[PDB]
Amino acid sequence: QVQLQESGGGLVQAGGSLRLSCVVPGRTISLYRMGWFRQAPGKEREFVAGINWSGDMTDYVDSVKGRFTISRDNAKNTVYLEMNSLKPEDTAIYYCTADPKLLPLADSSYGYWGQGTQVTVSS
Amino acid sequence: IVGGRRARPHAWPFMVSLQLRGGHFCGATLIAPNFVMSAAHCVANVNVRAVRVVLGAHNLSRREPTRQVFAVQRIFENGYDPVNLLNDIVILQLNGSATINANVQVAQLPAQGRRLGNGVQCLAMGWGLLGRGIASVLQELNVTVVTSLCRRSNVCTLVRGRQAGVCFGDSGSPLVCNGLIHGIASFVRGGCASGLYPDAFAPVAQFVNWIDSIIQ
Ligand SMILES: *[C@@H]1O[C@H](CO[C@@H]2O[C@@H](C)[C@@H](O)[C@@H](O)[C@@H]2O)[C@@H](O[C@@H]2O[C@H](CO)[C@@H](O)[C@H](O)[C@H]2NC(C)=O)[C@H](O)[C@H]1NC(C)=O
Ligand SMILES: *[C@@H]1O[C@H](CO[C@@H]2O[C@@H](C)[C@@H](O)[C@@H](O)[C@@H]2O)[C@@H](O[C@@H]2O[C@H](CO)[C@@H](O)[C@H](O)[C@H]2NC(C)=O)[C@H](O)[C@H]1NC(C)=O
Repeated sequence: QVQLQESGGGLVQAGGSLRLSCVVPGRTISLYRMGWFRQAPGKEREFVAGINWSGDMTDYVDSVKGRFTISRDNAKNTVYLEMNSLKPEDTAIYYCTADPKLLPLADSSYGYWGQGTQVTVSS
Repeated sequence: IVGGRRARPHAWPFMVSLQLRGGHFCGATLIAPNFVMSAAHCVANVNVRAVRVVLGAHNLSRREPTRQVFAVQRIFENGYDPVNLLNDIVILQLNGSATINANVQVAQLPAQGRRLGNGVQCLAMGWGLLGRGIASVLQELNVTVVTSLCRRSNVCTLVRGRQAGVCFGDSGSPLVCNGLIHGIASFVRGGCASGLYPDAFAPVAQFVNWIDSIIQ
């Protein structure tokens, strides 16, 4: 029932831009935290960005600050990740995440995870 | 708690604050001197070893000598299913036993299988969001039971005629109905205080024999 269906992956050239999306199909449960984690093969899951239910607070990893922006739309229970100035080190499977706990957005304690989408930054 | 009121100091001595990095994130209920119950989602993917169980608190912004702090020794769940939002209940064993006094008391639970009907008047409570930020002082709120827009696997509530309800950080907190703990706050639909969907609680009465098997 509680699901996270992402969209917006694919290829891009270094310095390029890509927009990712994540919907929580149905008004089944209001999740406090929503965000994005990423995993390169054989490496550990990495918090990328996160946001409050209200949108008043966001957080990013220092390696994506200024280049990436996270936005939310409670009316379309979606989250978006605007990715700009893309580097080959940004190549990973991007996972949309959601969670109910009132904890820091960067705290890696998310219970809900999407299937992930492949983002491949060329060279 | 959205649209609630400040509780009287230590009116609900069984009310517990679960904290991480010194900050309140979930509520809980003292159900024996060495056991608390909360919502399973409060410890899902958390490092339980860092969770501080705070008893006897009122104002989380002040230094309070009434507080008793424990750590979590063991976790006991019964079929928590996050995908389908079922059995959102956990019993946390403490690393010691509370000193029972005016400000720290054990809650009373209902009989196994006791279902509440529409219209039963309850009191919800917690240190969650006000709508405004986290509450400093413990908040309480009058709520009413409803079985429409609710599953057999939950106890649901609504505030009649106003935009009020439980919110983020109230999860794990008790719902008191006729003096007994009938609910553990689980989830909200359409955001906090929607006026569309009732707030959902784990149905404590469905777990009493199992709780009793653990806490004795
Ligand atoms: C039971 O646990 C409490 C709490 O321990 C703290 O919180 C845990 C989550 C973890 O982070 C621990 O490392 C913490 O110490 C113990 O309380 C501590 O007791 C010592 C000695 O009295 C004191 O120096 C600490 O500051 C206390 N911490 C707090 C927050 O009160 C307590 O000793 C434990 N009891 C038993 C029976 O072992
Ligand atoms: C709002 O709620 C309070 C408290 O609710 C009661 O106490 C809870 C702990 C729980 O057991 C609930 O199910 C109860 O309904 C009401 O206060 C009670 O009111 C009656 C009559 O007014 C009084 O005899 C009781 O002693 C009060 N109980 C306590 C503990 O204060 C209050 O009346 C409710 N207000 C409205 C307008 O519904």
